[PDB]
Amino acid sequence: RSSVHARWIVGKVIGTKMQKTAKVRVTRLVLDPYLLKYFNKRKTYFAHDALQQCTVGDIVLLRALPVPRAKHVKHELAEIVFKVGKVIDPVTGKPCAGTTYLESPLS
Amino acid sequence: PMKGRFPIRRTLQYLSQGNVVFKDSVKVMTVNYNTHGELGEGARKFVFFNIPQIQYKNPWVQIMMFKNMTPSPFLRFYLDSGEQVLVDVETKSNKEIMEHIRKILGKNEETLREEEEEKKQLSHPANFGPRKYCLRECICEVEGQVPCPSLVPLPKEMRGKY
Amino acid sequence: RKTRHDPLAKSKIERVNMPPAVDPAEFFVLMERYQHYRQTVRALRMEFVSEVQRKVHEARAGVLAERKALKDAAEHR
Amino acid sequence: DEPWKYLESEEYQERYGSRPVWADYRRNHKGGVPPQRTRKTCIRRNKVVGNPCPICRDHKLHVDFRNVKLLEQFVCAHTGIIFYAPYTGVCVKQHKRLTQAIQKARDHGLLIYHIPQVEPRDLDFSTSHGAVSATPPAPTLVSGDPWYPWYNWKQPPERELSRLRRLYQGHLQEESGPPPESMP
Amino acid sequence: KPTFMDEEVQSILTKMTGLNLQKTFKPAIQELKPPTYKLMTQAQLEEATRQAVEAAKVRLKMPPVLEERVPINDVLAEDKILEGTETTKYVFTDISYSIPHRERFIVVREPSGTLRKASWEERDRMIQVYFPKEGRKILTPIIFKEENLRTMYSQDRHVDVLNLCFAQFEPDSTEYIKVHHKTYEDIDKRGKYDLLRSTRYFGGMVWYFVNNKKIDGLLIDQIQRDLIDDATNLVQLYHVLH
Amino acid sequence: VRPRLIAELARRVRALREQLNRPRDSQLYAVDYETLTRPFSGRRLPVRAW
Amino acid sequence: ATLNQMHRLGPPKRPPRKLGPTEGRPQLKGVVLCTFTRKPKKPNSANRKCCRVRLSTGREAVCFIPGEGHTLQEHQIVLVEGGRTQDLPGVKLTVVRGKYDCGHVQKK
Amino acid sequence: KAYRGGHLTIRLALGGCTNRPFYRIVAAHNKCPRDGRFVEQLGSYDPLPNSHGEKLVALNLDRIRHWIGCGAHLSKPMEKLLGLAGFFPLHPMMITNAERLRRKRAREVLLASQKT
Amino acid sequence: PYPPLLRAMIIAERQKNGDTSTEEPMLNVQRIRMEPWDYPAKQEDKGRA
Amino acid sequence: CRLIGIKDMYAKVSGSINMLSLTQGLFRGLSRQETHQQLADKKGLHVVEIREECGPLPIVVASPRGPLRKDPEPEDEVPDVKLDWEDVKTAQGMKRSVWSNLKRAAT
RNA sequence: AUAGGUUUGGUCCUAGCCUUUCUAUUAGCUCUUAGUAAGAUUACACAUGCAAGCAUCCCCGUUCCAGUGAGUUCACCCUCUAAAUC
Ligand SMILES: [Mg+2]
Ligand SMILES: [Mg+2]
Ligand SMILES: [Zn+2]
Repeated sequence: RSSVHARWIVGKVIGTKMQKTAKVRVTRLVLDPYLLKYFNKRKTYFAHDALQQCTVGDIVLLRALPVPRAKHVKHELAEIVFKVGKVIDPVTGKPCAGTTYLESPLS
Repeated sequence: PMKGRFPIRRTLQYLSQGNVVFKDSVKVMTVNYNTHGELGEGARKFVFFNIPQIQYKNPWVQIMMFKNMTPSPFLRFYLDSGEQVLVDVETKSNKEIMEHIRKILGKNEETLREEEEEKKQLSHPANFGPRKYCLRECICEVEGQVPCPSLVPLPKEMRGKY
Repeated sequence: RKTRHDPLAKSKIERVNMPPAVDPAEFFVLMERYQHYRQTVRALRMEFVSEVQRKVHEARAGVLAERKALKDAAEHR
Repeated sequence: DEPWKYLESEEYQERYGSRPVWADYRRNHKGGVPPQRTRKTCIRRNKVVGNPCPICRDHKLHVDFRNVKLLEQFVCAHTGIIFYAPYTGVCVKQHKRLTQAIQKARDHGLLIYHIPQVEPRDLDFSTSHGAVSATPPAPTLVSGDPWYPWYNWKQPPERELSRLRRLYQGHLQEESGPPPESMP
Repeated sequence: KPTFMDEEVQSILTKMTGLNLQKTFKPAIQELKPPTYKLMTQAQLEEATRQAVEAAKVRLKMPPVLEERVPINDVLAEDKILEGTETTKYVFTDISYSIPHRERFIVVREPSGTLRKASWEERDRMIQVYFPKEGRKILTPIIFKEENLRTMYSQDRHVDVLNLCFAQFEPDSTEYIKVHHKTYEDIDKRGKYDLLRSTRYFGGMVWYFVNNKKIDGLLIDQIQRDLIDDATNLVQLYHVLH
Repeated sequence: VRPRLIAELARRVRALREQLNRPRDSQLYAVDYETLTRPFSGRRLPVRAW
Repeated sequence: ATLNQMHRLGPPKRPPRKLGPTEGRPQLKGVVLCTFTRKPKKPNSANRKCCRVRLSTGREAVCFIPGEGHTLQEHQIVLVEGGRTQDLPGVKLTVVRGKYDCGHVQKK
Repeated sequence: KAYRGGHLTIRLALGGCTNRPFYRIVAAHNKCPRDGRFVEQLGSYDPLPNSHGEKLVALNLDRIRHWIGCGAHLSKPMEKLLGLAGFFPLHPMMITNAERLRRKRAREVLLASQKT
Repeated sequence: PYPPLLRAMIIAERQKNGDTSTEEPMLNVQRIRMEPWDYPAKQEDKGRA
Repeated sequence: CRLIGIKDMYAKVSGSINMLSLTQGLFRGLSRQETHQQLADKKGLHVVEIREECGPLPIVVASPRGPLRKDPEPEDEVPDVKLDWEDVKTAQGMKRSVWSNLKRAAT
């Protein structure tokens, strides 16, 4: 099927400071073999988009490509999960701040 | 002693006590949980204890945690086909959601029991492995055969002084 | 062993390599054994590569593979 | 001269009594941790050197397989495992005599030991299979014919024999015909 | 109609096999791990006793009495071509996992050019030179001989012999049968019968006897202690079998 | 990673001193007919061909 | 160190220190240059016959001569061994007796 | 490793001491050595008689149906054992070596009857 | 006929299916050709030195 | 322990090894022991065994002198206990010294 | 680590060093006979002799074995797929 490895990834955009691509910082959880606690080891993946939809700070999904389309461009931003600020609260789908409902339900 | 608060979480027997192992088609589980909600304490004690147990058993799924991005706790999964499961967790305990994923996206025990014989057949008993992959490097190391001429002096039917 | 070059010294520049002798009462059945052995083995090869091929067919699009493959996409939904 | 008349008699209860044999011997070594390979030879062939082993200071304690209670002294009571040599401190040549003669007497059944109750080899006890039931034999082999009639010497016509004489004229060999079949 | 594995004739000989749980689960002499501590109330004691009787029943279900042998030696291939040309006896073994044990093809070749079919003594040994398990030295050990056995019945060791055959000889063989009946003969001469009461007592003692009409040595036991219906629910079993 | 320029080049002139001047059918297949030796090969012939 | 601290450091991490005889080799040969005597440290008083040797390497290291007498002078090949001599304050090598130009001791 | 001329071949391997040979059937590539690695481990071959007349041998057969089913050659001493197993036809080269002592016995009974 | 073991094996398995079917186990021969050892090659398979 | 009457014991003293603080700390711990009869009396509840030589039988050790409390115990698993590192890394068993699994005399 | 010795006039604590155990090579002194394992230290220089041939010639094969540890993150998993055997 595809050639690049990590098929399906959610991440966070750092910098959109090029054209039609975004820099996405993703975190796995890896185990210390000795200390035996999980720690966020990051890695930086690029993400190609079309509409320049993302701005610096959002949480983005990104889907892997069947072929890398540059030397470092690897995935396309298949959906943008959490917008900066304008987070649609995914169950009860309505705009909200941190922990407080801007558009309250019982609408 | 050990340096944590609940320090049983770092013992390698605990991380195996989790049982929620994901199917091949789940590729990201993303959790989002409130930090001071009186009503969401299950999704706080979920990520406190349980998701280290999940990561030891499906160790390639990306797990990611967010803190105050939403008023209600939820889980959201990212299947390989492309749909997004939306598990909710609010006003549950940390126990029910260790039961609410193993009945949805946890593997069936029939599909893990049939996954346990095939891990055995490649470690097949009658191979002659170098005491690390299998037993009996010689047929001298089973009884009845003529035993490995370091162990015995062998009869005069050998060459060299025949 | 030899490495393209080293001078192929005096022992084997000429050693006239005459062969062993031929057994025509048995060689004209020994030639008739091998065509009766190479052809029978070549029948067992196509017994088994076709056997291995069905063992690939029964797990790719197989009759109990298709029934598994529709089962899970029901128990998923 | 053939023991097991020693371990109950009067020199035993006036020496050891209720304690095991090794209850006065404990060895001489360097500091701290004692060496794992115990001295192999208690006695070498004509005389004993230094301190002797627990089964080497007495000349009237000789081990065999029928010395039932002496061999019970070197196996732990609720843990069936033979002691390693530096627990007892015996010579390891005498401990090769004690690691056989336990099992030599374990294998005669005169010492009680554990065997776990096991699970069977197979869950099916059915015995109707073509290797273990009966096999319908060969329509060649019932008739006195082997397999595959090309084994026996189908001697060729002479035209194929003389084919090599004008192929291999300077080198041939001389023969007899089809084989004589069986042996003395 | 004789049919030992019928559903009701077990439930009586499973019942006249005693429960007597402290004799069953004695502490085995092994290399102990230090004991673990649970603390369970009278409500949760009774679910742990009943678990220890739910787990006690499943140790009381094997074996059956299993159809004394027929020696299978048929020859498939006997070529008149080899016949004393090259010697020493090759034995051929099919090996996999996903074939069961009595479904297995083990074949010997002979110096005379036959293909013999590995008589029953060899085949289970050829499993154990290859598929090893618990205990089980593959040759006859020097315990099972008549003299080396006669030391053993002196020492109240009959379960210890009945648990030795269950490894060494499969209960369809004859060398399981010829030394089990060598034991239950000598259990009756000087009847010491309260020793076999909760390990393989459903058929090893009585289903030998009810075939062999020596059940008078087993009903004195059912009047020495009390064992009242235990007596009468097997004296009925004489008539409904024979 | 090391780019291997002289290894690539000396391949492509090894084929060039093979392709351009491949030795033709004659000067390897001439036989000195008395000792059964050939030029350019050194190897005499098997026993069924004398 | 808290838990995030010890993950940043990792395991313990050590080198060895190869001793007097160069880069931790058992024996070493050399040639003698001078056999002089050195005076020991403060609790002890003697004078101990210790030589100076250029090794296999070409390093001059001062070395000790055990036993009653020494016979070595200025060209002889000796085989040195690395045991520190405890009342000398920096003599680290010793000669093994019965080797390569130096023999054993004169037993009475 | 990428070799030249590679094919899988079912061969024997020496796992013994001096004066105690032991042979071990494996599936191995053409060019990797005898005491080198392999791709799959098969039955065993005991080449020495033990107690009561036995030169043992194994054949992990349902995977040699697979490994010859993917098209792997064999070695000339290996086909001596499958052919004499009755899994495969008896080797005609073994049949020659079966027969060239009968020819020796066709001059052994002569030299004992021309004598006596 | 099959060699003595696969001839012995396959008839046993049909006996485990449930149809007896006591026909002899014959493998085809005509579907495999009979070119003897002096059938020529094709030249671009080989390559000149 | 030979003087007390104890026949089998594992004990390791870490920290300082001083011959008097060891024994006055030996008699301190060994005096403050929970007997199984007194294990019941504080909690009212019934005390059993699960051994490796017997089966899963709940063989009884001690019962109170009188009444028994009815409610099942609050079994909050994987408890907040400060478990020691030198024993759980032992139970994983990677790290090995040449000074542990030794063959010494008969004490 | 079941641990022990050593700071001081002495005690206690922190502490390093060393001892006790096991393995591997060299060195001393010393050594009866069999069996199996194992056996340049040096990517330093090499006298010599042997180590690739087979075969109705063509081809194929000497690109494998065997060796050494100079160098060094080209060894494992996935995708795509080329030579090779069926
Ligand atoms: Mg050189
Ligand atoms: Mg290097
Ligand atoms: Zn060996």
